[PDB]
Amino acid sequence: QIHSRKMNVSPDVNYEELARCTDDFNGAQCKAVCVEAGMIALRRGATELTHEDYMEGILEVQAKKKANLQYYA
Amino acid sequence: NQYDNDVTVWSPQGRIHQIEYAMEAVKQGSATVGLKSKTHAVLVALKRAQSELAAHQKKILHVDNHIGISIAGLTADARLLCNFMRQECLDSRFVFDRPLPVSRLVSLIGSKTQIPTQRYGRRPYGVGLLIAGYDDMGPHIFQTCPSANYFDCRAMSIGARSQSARTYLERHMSEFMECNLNELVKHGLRALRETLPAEQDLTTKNVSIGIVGKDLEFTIYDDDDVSPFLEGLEERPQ
Amino acid sequence: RFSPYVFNGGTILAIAGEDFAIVASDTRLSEGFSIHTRDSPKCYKLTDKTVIGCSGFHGDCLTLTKIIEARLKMYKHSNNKAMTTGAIAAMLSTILYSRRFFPYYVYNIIGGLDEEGKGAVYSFDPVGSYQRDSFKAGGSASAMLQPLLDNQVGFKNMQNVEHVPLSLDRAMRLVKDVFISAAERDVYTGDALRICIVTKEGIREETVSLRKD
Amino acid sequence: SYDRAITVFSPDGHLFQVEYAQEAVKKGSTAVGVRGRDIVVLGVEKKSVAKLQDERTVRKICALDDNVCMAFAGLTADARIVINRARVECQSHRLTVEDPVTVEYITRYIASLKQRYTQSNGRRPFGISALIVGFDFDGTPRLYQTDPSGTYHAWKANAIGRGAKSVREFLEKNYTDEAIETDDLTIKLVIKALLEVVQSGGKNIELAVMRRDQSLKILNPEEIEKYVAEIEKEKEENEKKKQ
Amino acid sequence: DRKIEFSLPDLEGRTHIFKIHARSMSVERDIRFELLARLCPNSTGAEIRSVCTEAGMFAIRARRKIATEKDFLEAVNKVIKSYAKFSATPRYMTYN
Amino acid sequence: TGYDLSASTFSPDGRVFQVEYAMKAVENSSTAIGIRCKDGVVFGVEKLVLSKLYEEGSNKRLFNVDRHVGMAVAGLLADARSLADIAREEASNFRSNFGYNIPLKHLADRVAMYVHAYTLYSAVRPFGCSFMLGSYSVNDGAQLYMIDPSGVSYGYWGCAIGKARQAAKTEIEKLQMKEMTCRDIVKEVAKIIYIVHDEVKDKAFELELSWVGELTNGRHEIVPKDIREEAEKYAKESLKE
Amino acid sequence: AERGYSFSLTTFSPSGKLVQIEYALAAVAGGAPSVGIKAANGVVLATEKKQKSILYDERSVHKVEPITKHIGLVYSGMGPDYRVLVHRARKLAQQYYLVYQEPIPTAQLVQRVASVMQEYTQSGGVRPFGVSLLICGWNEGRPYLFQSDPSGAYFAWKATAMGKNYVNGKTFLEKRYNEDLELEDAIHTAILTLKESFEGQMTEDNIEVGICNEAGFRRLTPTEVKDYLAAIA
Amino acid sequence: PLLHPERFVNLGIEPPKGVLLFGPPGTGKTLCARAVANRTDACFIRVI
Amino acid sequence: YDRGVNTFSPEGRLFQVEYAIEAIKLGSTAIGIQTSEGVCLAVEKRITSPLMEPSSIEKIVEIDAHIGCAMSGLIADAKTLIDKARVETQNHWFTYNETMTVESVTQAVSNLALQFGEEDADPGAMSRPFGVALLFGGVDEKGPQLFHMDPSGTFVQCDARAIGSASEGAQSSLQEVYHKSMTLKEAIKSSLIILKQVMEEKLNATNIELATVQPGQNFHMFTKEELEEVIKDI
Ligand SMILES: Nc1ncnc2c1ncn2[C@@H]1O[C@H](COP(=O)(O)OP(=O)(O)OP(=O)(O)O)[C@@H](O)[C@H]1O
Ligand SMILES: [Mg+2]
Repeated sequence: QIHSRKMNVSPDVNYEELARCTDDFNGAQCKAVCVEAGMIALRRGATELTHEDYMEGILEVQAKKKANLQYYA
Repeated sequence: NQYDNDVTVWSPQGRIHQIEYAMEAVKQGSATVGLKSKTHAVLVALKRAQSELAAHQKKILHVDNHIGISIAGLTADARLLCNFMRQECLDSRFVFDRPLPVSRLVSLIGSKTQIPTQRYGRRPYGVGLLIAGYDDMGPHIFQTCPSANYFDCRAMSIGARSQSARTYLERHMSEFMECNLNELVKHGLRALRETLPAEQDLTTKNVSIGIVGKDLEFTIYDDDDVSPFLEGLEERPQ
Repeated sequence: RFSPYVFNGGTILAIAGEDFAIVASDTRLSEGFSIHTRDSPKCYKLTDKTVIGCSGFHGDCLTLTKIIEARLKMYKHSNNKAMTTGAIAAMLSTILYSRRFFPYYVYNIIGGLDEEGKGAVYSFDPVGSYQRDSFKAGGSASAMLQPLLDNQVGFKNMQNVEHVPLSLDRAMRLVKDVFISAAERDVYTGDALRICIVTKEGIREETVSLRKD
Repeated sequence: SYDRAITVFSPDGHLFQVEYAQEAVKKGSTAVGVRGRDIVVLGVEKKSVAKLQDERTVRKICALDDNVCMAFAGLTADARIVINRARVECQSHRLTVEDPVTVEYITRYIASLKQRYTQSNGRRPFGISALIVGFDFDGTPRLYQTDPSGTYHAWKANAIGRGAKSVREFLEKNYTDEAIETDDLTIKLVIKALLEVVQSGGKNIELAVMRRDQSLKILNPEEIEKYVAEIEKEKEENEKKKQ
Repeated sequence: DRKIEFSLPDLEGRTHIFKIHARSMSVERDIRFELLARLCPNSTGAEIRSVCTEAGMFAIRARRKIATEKDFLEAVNKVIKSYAKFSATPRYMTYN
Repeated sequence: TGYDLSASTFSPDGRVFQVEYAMKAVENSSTAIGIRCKDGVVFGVEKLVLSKLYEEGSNKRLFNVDRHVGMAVAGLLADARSLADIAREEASNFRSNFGYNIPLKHLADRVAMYVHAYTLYSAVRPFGCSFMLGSYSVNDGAQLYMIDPSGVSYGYWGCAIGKARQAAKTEIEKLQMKEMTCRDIVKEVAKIIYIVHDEVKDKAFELELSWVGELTNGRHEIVPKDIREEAEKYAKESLKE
Repeated sequence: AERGYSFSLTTFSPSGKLVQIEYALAAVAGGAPSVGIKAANGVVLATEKKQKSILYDERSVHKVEPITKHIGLVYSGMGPDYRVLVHRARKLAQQYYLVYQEPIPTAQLVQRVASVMQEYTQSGGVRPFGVSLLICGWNEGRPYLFQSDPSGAYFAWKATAMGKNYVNGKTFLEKRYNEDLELEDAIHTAILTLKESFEGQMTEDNIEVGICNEAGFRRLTPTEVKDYLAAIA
Repeated sequence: PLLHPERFVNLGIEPPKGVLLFGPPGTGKTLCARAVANRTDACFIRVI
Repeated sequence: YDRGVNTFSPEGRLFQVEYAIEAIKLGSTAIGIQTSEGVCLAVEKRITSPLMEPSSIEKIVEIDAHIGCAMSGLIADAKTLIDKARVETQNHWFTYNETMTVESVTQAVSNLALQFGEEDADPGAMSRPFGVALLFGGVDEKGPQLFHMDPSGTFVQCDARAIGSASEGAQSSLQEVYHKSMTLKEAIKSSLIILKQVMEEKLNATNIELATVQPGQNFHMFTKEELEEVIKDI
C-alpha cells in the first residue's frame, strides 16, 4: 500500500488478501509486485490496476520456473 | 543451497526445505473448497482436464459411509493415503462395530505422514486433503498438509488460487450456520467461482460436489447430478 | 482337551423363484441343552439383492459375516459398483478355502438375484465348494426339509402333474409349513422364523411364530 | 544391504548407466550371426590367443542347452554370470514343461534378467550383449540379440560389439537368397564378413555352426583355413569380370 | 527485478529454429523440418546450428550441390547421437 | 562448509550444529508457560488465530499424555503430536508391568532419553519441539519438567518456551508461588500471557489453560469455561492499569 | 535409530594403494615403542608404558596382555582399538579350545586375529584398526613371535620393533641379535633397544615386560623388572 | 523504456531496472543479448 | 552434484517423475481412438535395419481377451508392468469370477508407478520410476473405454490420445478429425492417416501394428494380410 499510492489503483484491490497470498517476501519483493502489476496494466492497455493485475504480478516477481507439467492435481 | 536435498537436514534459519517444497505440490493442484453448516458438510471441487479430448481427474474420493476427501497434489500419493484410510475404517467396523469418528481418523493420517519427514531419504506425501465427515459431534472439516499438521476448520479451501476463495469464505462465515442444504452448496460454488480466470465459468463437466449429512451417507455428484445446483446459481458479474 | 467348536444348531433354507429369492431361517440359538436366546436371526442382508444364511457354530457366523461384509465394501471402492450375487458366491468360496487347515464350520446359503433378474441360490460346504441350485436347506433340519422341497418344488417321483412355475404366494406358504413340521421333530428349530423375500424392489422381512418347545 | 539407487533418470531423459554399459560392449570383440535354412553360423572374431593360451578356455561361444547356443561381447566376467543363470533356466524348464526350451524363451529370460538389474538397488547393469541362436521344436532357425537395456529383437543377420557398425553395412548388401542357399555358402558368408574387421587374416576367427537337430560343432582351425582359401581364391576369379 | 528463464525449446520451437538456420542454405524441395524436430529430443538451439552445418558437409563431402532429406537424417544422427555422448545439457541443466 | 549436514558431525567448535538449529525452530513459535504451585500445576498457551476460518479452541497444543500428566508443547507442531504418542505408549507399558500410574520424574527421563537417541545418527533428524510435562500426585506433590530438542530435562518451578521465552521468565521470577493455592495461580497465568503477547506482531489469540492438582483429584483437565472467563477479565484489567 | 552404512571406506586410489591402511600405519608409528625378541627358549615382549603425570595409577591398565596360558600381546597405537582385538582374540582362543580341547597354537591365533583386522578394510562403514599386535607364544617345543598389521598381513620375525622409532630399533636389533641367546637379555637386550628410543629414566613401573617360556606366558612383576634394570642383567 | 519513456510516466509507474538471463549453455542467453545490443541504439557497455 | 531419488523440486514436483516424462518423448508413436464400435490401437514399429524381423517387435500386447495395450517409451520397462497387469486380471478372475473392468486394471498398474525408494524397503523394490506410458484400451460393461497411464501414476480416460515422439503433433490432428459418431472402420482409417504424416519412413504393412477390441469379439491384432487392405484405401 505504500508503493501503490504513486499510481492509479482501482478500489477493487484488496491488500489484505495479497499480503496473505505472498509469503517469505521482503520489502524488496512487495515493492517489486506493485512495479510488476503496473507493468501488466501497461501491456493490457488500461490505466488502472485491478485486483487481477496484482495477482499476475505476484506470479511474476515470485521466483518460479517454467513448469508446464503442473497438470497432476 | 545445500539444505534442500533431504527432509533430514534443518536449515540455519530453523525450517526444513523439503517440507516447505512438498507444500508447493499442493498449490499446483486444482482448486477445491470445503464448508460446513451444523447438519451438512460439503466438498465442492473444480476438476480439470489436460486436453480437449479427455475426461477430468476425480477430485473427490469416497472413503467410508460418512467420510469424503478431496485431494490436491500428486494423485499417486492421494491413492496411497486413501487406501490407508479405507483400511482404517474397515478396521473399526470389524472390531468395534461403529463408524470410526473422524477426529480419531485424522489422527492416524497424522501419525503415518509424520514418520517419513524424519527418516533418511524418504519424502513427505505430496498431497493435501480436505476431510468432510459427520459423526457424533455433527459436521467436521479437516485440512491436512504434507508437513503433517492438520486443522479443524469451519470452512477451508486448498489448491491453486485458493486464496481468492478463502476471502469469500471469511466474509460469509457467519451465514453458514443457518443454511439449509441447497443454500450451503450455493456458497461453496460462489466461492469456487472466484478461483477461476475471469473468462470462463462453472460447467457440469468440471465440478464435483460431495455432501455428507445427519441422515445422508456421503455421496458424490457428477455431470448431470450437478445440474440441480448450477441451475439456480446466481450470476457472477465482473 | 480344548475343543474349538461347539454345535449351535440353527436351520437355514432358501428357494429361488423366477423373479424372487426366499431365504428363511429359525432364530433359536442354542448350545448343548440350554437355549441361549430365542431371537438371533441367521439372515444378514449383504447388498440390496443378496441375503446370506449362516448356520452352525455361531462363533464363526459372526466372523464370517463381518469378513464378507468388509470384502464387500472393499470391492465397491475399487470397482465403483456393488457386487453381483454371482460374484459373492465365488468370493465366499475362496475365503472359506483360505482356512483349509482349521476350517470354518459354517453352512452358507446365499440367495439373491443375479444379473438377468432371476432367482439364484448357492450352497456351500464348510471347506468351500458351491454349486448353483433352485432350493437348498442346510444346518440341523437339513435332512427334514430337503425331501419336502424335492417333492413340492421339484415334482420328483410324481407324474401327471403340472409344472407351472413357483408362485410367490405358494412359496411363502410352503416355507411356513415345512418349518412348522420341522419344529415338531427337530429340537434345534423353533421360537421364530425370518422369511426374507428378495424381489427386485428391495428386501422385505416377515416374522412368523413357531412353537417354543 | 547397500540399498542405493545406481540407475536413475538423467534430466535429459536417458539412463546413463545403461548407456555407459553400451560402451563396455563396444570395447568387446566382433561377433556375427547369420541364419540359413538348415544351419546357423555365428563366429567370434579374435581367439585372443598369444601362442601360450589354450583355445579351450578363451571360448566366447558357449551352449546354454542342446538346441540353444549363445555368443556374447562385453565384459567376460558378467557374461559368465548370465550364461550360468541361463543354463539353470534351461533345465528348470525341462522339469516343469516336457519340451525343451525354445530359442525365444531362453532369450526373454536373459533379457528380463538384465532389465531387472538396471532397476534394482545396489547393482550396476550387466555390461554384455548377446546373440542367442538356435532351433525350435519345428526345425525353424532363430537368431536373437540382447543388450544391457534388456531389449531383444530377432534378426536375419547381425553383429555385435567392436566394429559392428561396419559389419552391419556389409551384411545389408550381401545377405540375399543368392547366398545362404547351402551349408557351404552360409559359412563363407560369415567368414567373408569378419575378414573385413580382422587385421591378421583368417587364422584368428573362431567359428561355430549348429546344424538342424544335431549339436553345436566348433570348427577346428584346419577347416577354417580351407574356407579362407576358397574366399581368397574367389577374389582372383573376380578378375574375369574386370577384363 | 525480472528473471527470464531460457529453457530448452520444445517441439514447436525446434521446428522454428531449423527454418531460421537452414533457410539460408540450398535444400531439396521437401524437407520435413517438423520431422527433424520430432527426431530431436531436448536439444539446445546451438545443437541445431551444428546439425545444419553437417548436413551441408555431407553434401560437400560427396560433391553434390544440394542437401537432401537423407543428408539431414544422417547429419542429425552424427551430431546428436555420437556427440551427445559428451553434451553439456544433461549435467549443466540442474544448475539452471 | 559441511558441519551442518549431519547430526553425526561435531564441528571444530565443539558443538553439534543440527541440534542448535532445531532449538531455533522452537524459538519461532508461540509462547507456552508453565508454573507449578504447592498443590497443582497450571499451563498456559498463547495460541494465535491466523485466520477466522479455524474452529475455536480446536487443534490444541495441550495434550493428555496420561490420566494425570499434562503436556504443553511449543515448536513445530507435527513433531509434537509424535512425541505425545510415544509418551502415551511409555506411560502404558509402565502401568502394565509395574501396575501403577507412572511417576513423572521417570516419564520425563524416558521421553528425554528417546529424544536424545535422535541426535546421534545421520539417518534421522532431531525433533523440533520443546515441551513441558506437568503432573500431580498426593505422594509426590506437583512436579513440572521441561524437555527440549537436545534431550535435556530439568525440574522447574516455572518456565516458558517459544518466541517470548525471555519476557515471560521475568514475570514468573517476580511472582511468589510456593504459597499460592491453585485457584489463585490461574489468574496470574492469564495476566502473564496477556503481557508477553504482542498484538503488533500477531493478530489476536485464544488463551488455553489446564489444571492438574488438588482441585481435580489428581486428574488433568482443561480449566472449566467459567473460570477461564474470570481469568481473562482480571487480565484485561491489569493491562488497563 | 539407524541401519548402518554399507559401502567400504577403504578404497583403491589411482596409484593402486589402499589409502586408509597407509594412514592407519602412520598411527601405528605414533604409538609407544615396543620391541620383540625371540630367544632360544622364550620370547620377550617389552614396551614403553604410557603416563604423563604422577596421578595415573600405573597398575590399573596393562599394555602386555595374556590371551591364553601360552600367548601374549603388546601393541603400538590407539589404546581403545587394542582392547577390542584383545577381546576378540580371547574368544577365538576359547572357541578353538572348546572344539579340540587343546590350547590354540600360536600360528593359528595370529592367522585368525589377522582375518578380523582384514574384515575391517572391506566391511561397511568402518575404519581399519589402529594398532599392530606383536604376538608371542611357546607351543610344540618352540617359541614364536609374530606381528599383524592393520592391513591384515602377518610376518614371523626373529626379533623386531614397532611404534615410534621402529626404523632405528630394527637396525639396532639387526646387529645385537645373534641367535642362541638365553632367555634373560632378550630382556636385557630388549630393554636396551627400548632405551634407544626412550627419553627419561626407566623404572619398574614405567616399562612393562612379559616373557613366554615353556612354563607359560606371564607378565613380570614390578619387582622382577627392577632387577633386570640393573642395566647389567 | 528507452524508445518511449512517455508511456511509463503517464501511467505513473517506473519500469524495472535489471534483467537476469540464465539457461543451459547454448540456448541464446548471449544471442538474445547480441540482439538487443545493436537494435537498442543507446549506449551499450558490456563487461566480461 | 548428487541428490536423492525422492527429492522435491523447489518448484513443486518430484525430480525423477518430471524426468521420466522426458523419456517418453524418445519413444515410438501410439494413437488410440475410442468409439462406440470398439477401440483401435495403432503404433508404429520403427524398425532400424532391413535385417530385423518386423515381427518380433511387440508394442501391442494382449492383457486379456478384452483389454489391449500399447507401449511407448522404454519398452524394456513395460515387461514388469504388463506382467503385473496380467496377474492382476487373472487374480480378479480367480476370486470374483468375472472379467475385470478396464479402469480397475489400470488403477492396479498405476499403484506401482510411485514405488521407487533407494532405501527403507525390500532388497527388491524398484530404484527408479518406470520409463513407459501405456494405452489400455478394453471393452467391459461400460462399453468401450480407453485409458492413458503415464509414469506419474495419474491415469485418466480419453476419447482419443496420442503418445510418444509425436504427442504434440498428432494430438492436434486428433482434435480436428474426432467426433462421437464414428464406426470402427472410420477410425482405423483416420489414425493411419495421422500416423502416416508423423513417421519417418514410408507406411508399409510392416511398419505398424493395428489392434481392435470390440463388444462382439476379443482383442484381435490385424495380421500382415489384413493391413494391406486398409492401406490400399488410403
Ligand atoms: N533460440 C535460438 N534461435 C536461433 N539460434 C539459437 C537459439 N539459441 C541458440 N542459438 C544458436 O546458438 C549459438 C550460441 O548461442 P549462445 O552463445 O547465445 O548461447 P549462450 O546462452 O550464450 O551459451 P554460453 O553459456 O555457452 O555462452 C548462437 O550463435 C545461435 O546460432
Ligand atoms: Mg554466453
